Amino acid sequence: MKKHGILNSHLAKILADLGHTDKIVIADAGLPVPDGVLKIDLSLKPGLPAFQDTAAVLAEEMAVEKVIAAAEIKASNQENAKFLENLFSEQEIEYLSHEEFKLLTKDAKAVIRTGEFTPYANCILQAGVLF
Amino acid sequence: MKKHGILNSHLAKILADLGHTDKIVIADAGLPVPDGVLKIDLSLKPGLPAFQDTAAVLAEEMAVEKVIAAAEIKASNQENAKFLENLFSEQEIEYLSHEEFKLLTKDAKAVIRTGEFTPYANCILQAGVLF
Amino acid sequence: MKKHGILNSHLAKILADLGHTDKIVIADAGLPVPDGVLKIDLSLKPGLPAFQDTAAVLAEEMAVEKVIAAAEIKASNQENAKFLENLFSEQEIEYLSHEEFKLLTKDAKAVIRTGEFTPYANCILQAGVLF
Amino acid sequence: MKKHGILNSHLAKILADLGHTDKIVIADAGLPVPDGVLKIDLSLKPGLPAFQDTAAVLAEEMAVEKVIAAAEIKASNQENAKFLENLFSEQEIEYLSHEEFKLLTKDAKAVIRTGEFTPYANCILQAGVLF
Amino acid sequence: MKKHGILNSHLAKILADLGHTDKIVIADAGLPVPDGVLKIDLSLKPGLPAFQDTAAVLAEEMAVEKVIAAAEIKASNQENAKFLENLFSEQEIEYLSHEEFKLLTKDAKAVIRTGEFTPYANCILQAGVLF
Amino acid sequence: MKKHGILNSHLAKILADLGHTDKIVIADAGLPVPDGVLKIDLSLKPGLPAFQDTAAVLAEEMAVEKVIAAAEIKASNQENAKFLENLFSEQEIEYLSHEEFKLLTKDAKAVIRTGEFTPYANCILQAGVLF
Amino acid sequence: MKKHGILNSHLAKILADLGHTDKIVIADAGLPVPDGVLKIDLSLKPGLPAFQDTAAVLAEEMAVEKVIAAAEIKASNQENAKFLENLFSEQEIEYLSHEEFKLLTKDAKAVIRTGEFTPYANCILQAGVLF
Amino acid sequence: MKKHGILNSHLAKILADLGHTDKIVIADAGLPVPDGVLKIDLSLKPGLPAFQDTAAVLAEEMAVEKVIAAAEIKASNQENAKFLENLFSEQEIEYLSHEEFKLLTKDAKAVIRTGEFTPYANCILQAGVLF
Amino acid sequence: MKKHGILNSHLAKILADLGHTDKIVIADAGLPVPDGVLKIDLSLKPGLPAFQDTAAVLAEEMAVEKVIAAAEIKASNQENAKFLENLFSEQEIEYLSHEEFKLLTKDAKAVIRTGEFTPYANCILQAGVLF
Amino acid sequence: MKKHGILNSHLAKILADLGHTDKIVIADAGLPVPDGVLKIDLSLKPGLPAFQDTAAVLAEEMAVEKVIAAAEIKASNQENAKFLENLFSEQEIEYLSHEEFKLLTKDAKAVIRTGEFTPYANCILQAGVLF
Ligand SMILES: [Cl-]
Ligand SMILES: [Cl-]
Ligand SMILES: [Cl-]
Ligand SMILES: [Cl-]
Repeated sequence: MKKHGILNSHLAKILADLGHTDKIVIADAGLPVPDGVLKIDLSLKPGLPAFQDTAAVLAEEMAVEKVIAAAEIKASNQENAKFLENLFSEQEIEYLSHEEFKLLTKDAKAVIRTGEFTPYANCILQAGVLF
Repeated sequence: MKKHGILNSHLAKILADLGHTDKIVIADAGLPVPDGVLKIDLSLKPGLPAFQDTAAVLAEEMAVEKVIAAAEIKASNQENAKFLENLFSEQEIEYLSHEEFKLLTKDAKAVIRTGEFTPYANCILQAGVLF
Repeated sequence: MKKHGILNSHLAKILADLGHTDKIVIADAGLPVPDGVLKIDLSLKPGLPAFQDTAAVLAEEMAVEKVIAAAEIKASNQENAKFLENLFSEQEIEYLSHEEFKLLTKDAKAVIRTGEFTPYANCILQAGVLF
Repeated sequence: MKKHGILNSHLAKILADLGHTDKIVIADAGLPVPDGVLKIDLSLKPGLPAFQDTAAVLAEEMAVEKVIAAAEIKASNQENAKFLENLFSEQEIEYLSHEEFKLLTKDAKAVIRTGEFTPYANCILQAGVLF
Repeated sequence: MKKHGILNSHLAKILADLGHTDKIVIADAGLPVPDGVLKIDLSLKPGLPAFQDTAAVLAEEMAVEKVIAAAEIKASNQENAKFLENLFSEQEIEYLSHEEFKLLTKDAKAVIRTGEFTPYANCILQAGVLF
Repeated sequence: MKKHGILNSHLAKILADLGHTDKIVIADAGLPVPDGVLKIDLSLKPGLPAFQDTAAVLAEEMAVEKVIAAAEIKASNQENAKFLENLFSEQEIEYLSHEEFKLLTKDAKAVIRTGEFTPYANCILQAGVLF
Repeated sequence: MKKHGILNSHLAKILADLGHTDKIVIADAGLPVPDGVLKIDLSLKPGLPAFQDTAAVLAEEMAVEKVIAAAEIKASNQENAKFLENLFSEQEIEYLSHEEFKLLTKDAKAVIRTGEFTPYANCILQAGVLF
Repeated sequence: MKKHGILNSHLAKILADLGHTDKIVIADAGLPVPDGVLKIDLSLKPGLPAFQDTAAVLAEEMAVEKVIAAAEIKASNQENAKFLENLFSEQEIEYLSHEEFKLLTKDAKAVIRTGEFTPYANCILQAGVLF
Repeated sequence: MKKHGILNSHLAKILADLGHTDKIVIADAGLPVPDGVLKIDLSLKPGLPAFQDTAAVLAEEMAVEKVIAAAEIKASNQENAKFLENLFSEQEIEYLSHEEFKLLTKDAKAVIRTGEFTPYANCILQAGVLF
Repeated sequence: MKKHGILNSHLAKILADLGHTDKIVIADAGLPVPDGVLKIDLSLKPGLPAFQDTAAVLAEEMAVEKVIAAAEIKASNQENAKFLENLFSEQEIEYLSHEEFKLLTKDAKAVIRTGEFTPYANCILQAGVLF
């Protein structure tokens, strides 16, 4: 077995190929995945795994220089909106309209689907660099 | 979005094709997956999702007529061994040596990998029939 | 076997992947399917299965937030046109010219071909969200 | 559109390649499909389309020289057994144990899944010759 | 064997998927086939099978609502030009410059190559509807 | 255009790869094609093209050192049987039971389906060498 | 073995599909092959086989109506330039800048790499018709 | 970028999938790789990278429970043979004839080719388990 | 074994297809690889193999006519910038903004990932000609 | 361009993967190529390129530890049999019946087809080691 790094085989493969500025998506259960974009579905049942738990894990295993989210998350979902803000306190957090956000997901390397059943609980983690 | 059934897209696809007697595997994080057998990895981190939580979900979404496990689970892991026994109280529960168990996984339609970090926490759910 | 959800394996796989706003088509025996769009043909013989029957099943298995049809259905196929309005009484129903409808079918995740042998018996079901 | 022949596009393609002795299967909603065998699922909901209805269409579009079924069809399905005897009057009708039957489906060009929710409602059509 | 419809397996599969307005091409031994368009070559030797014979069989197995040919066919190959006009008496027969005709063949679902060795003996058959 | 050799593009590709002792099959409209063997269908309609005509073309474009056919042809299809003897009068002609013949078609590089509608009108051409 | 036509199997396949106006490329050991264009490398060692020898074979096995080359060849490779004029004395010979020539190779069905080691020893053969 | 784990993307993907008892190979510049076994070549030039260096990295990133090598390493490559015994002091080390070793490499998930230019510098690392 | 040329099997294959002007990339451990561009990752651990070492090998096995790098390499990597100037004395060395540079890598035949953990340590080698 | 090694791109890729004991074949225009074995056809026309010339280039670019040929080559083609013996003076030259030789070609990594038109001018070159 692999000694270090993220436990998920599909996810490790994705992180393995990450280059500076590449993007991945952590999505709630309703986010549509653009055609051509790999979908790694971790959902077990409504609410599991949670948007937060998943974001925490990716944050611990990926060097993130920027986080992007839909402004709508601030309106209907303040919980996750503040979680994301605190988790990535030092990174760059930008809000776009959900529409623009979805457009940007076309460039993602993969969309990680969680069981999160709350509005606009989605974000784009943009890869930083180790040197 | 799909109104009913299991929440996981990969899993729904697998269940969708299940015929009477087809088999699927729910595995701990260390079970080797035979070549050719689809691997759907739900692991988030050590212990998550748990062997039990996953088995409960599959039991609620799949008609199971038989469960197979490695006898070794009774020795080092009584917790999950009793969970499986209670969960599938009415189904047929057979124990094989872990070796024989792994041989049988060659015929599985897929191996669902969980984050379970406990010995021999693996089982084969054999599809029943609705009529 | 799969306990809940739509019975058709091909269809279940399609619903499994539906994200908010994704679209699928239910078509009559003569609708052309754009290149690259998955075609799942349910037809048994002329008239079977019927547009109506298929539309009913999909409505029970998918959360539809909007329905789209060719305006030519109202004039050339009153029976099926009113059926739609009735079945999707709560959903937003939009009519486009048949030509524009077909253009839109290029974005569909799949086209479900029925045995319907009546003019313009086609519709696009746009996925809603469970939360 | 295609003028003559079976209406289903997937089935049409299967019949097109049939040579003397090639076999197809018509199955109830629970028959397991062997790996590598194309599955054309016509099912719409439990019971539809029916084993009998589907079997009739295929008899009308395919030159059958022999029909094979599981003996268990007589004990667990007396009706469907008579139907076959009647439908394929001039054809040889062989019965095997369900197990032998399933082993035989491995050679089939495809398995047509019906919505039949009746025990052992399966059969193999063995193509004859037109000259 | 297949009881009804066109005898050629490759052609059968093509006709089977035809939706209203889809197009196929019947070509002479010299027509270039656009990249990506399935080529079904029926030629045996110079002149066989003939453009006319092939065109007759397709007329008998496919519902044609429109026929397209290059105007140059009226200049050098009046025989085949007259044949085509009489074969599709009721249908719409449109002539385009050979150059424009070739551009249109890019939308075709397939190009059937015959053994015809006479100038511009090519045509596009656009599919109609059975209802 | 290609100046020399067989006209059929599909057939030219098959001959081009022919090595000493590679086998090819010319079949009637009913011979089953073993799985994995390329099927090049030249059939236009019942009887066209004819086994004889197809055989003549191949004989003139392929160096044949041996021909194999089913014994059943001598009595059930005396015409095409005489033909074979005459056409390949200088080659070694071997007859096997139709069953053995079919098993032997497993090793064929391709099966060329003709429109021939007479029983046992099949044969195998075994490639020779030009030096 | 194949009795007639070009000896190279890879080349025979390319010619077999040639339609009126399809293009082919004979290149020296340095010409870049555009992505997506099939590369058939005949090179054995520097200078072998020669552009001239390769051109002669293709000219005798392919009906050519036009030849295109880079103007740079007339001055940087007078020998092979004269050759071309002589070999294709009856065909239309057009010269383009080497850059335009390369852009034009994007549409080629294949690039045949020779061992030629002299600058601008490349050309495009445009297929003609046998009728 | 990926924060933890092995730096090589190809290797990380391989470790990602390791299940208890799965095997991978570290090979010298001359070991033959069985068909079907993924080859990840790290070689830069003769000697680089070295067997030892690669073995060290893999040992730090993979949980090895057993190591396998050719007995010919002891006699023909003392330096690398003792290196192994030292690095994997706690693991079970088994030696087989080189021929038997190679046979075993057929079961490997991949062969990591190094630039090692010394005799029999090859080994199989069998994955252990983290629990 | 291969007698001459670069030792890496993956690189050898890339160099083999190089035509005049084709480009390859040598990248540090953080350069993102565009979709569709083959990635040959040689990295072993941070720093190994080095950008310079890798660049030297490629210069010894590939005829480079031009080298392209990001201007940012001079400010964030004064050493590696001199190395390139020295190594490719007779070659044109063009500098672009890192952004333009990345856009250029989209046309590369492949990206060779080194273990270089130094800012902007990337370059594009543009193949020259041997005649 | 590639600076060193064999000129042929297809051949380069093959040599690049050669591991000790791997085998490739150099064949005359008549040797059949076993199914699944990559065929690299270098033939231009009868006799070119010659078996000898091709064999010389491969001897110069590949480390051969053994040569295999059919004994029939000594009977009909002594010229090429002597050439082979002198070319590989030091190496082991084993003769097998042509039939056995052909069986061995199934293990080959590739078959290089030359234009040689003389009997049994084929051989297997088994790879050696550079250390
Ligand atoms: Cl479902
Ligand atoms: Cl049909
Ligand atoms: Cl990792
Ligand atoms: Cl090389």
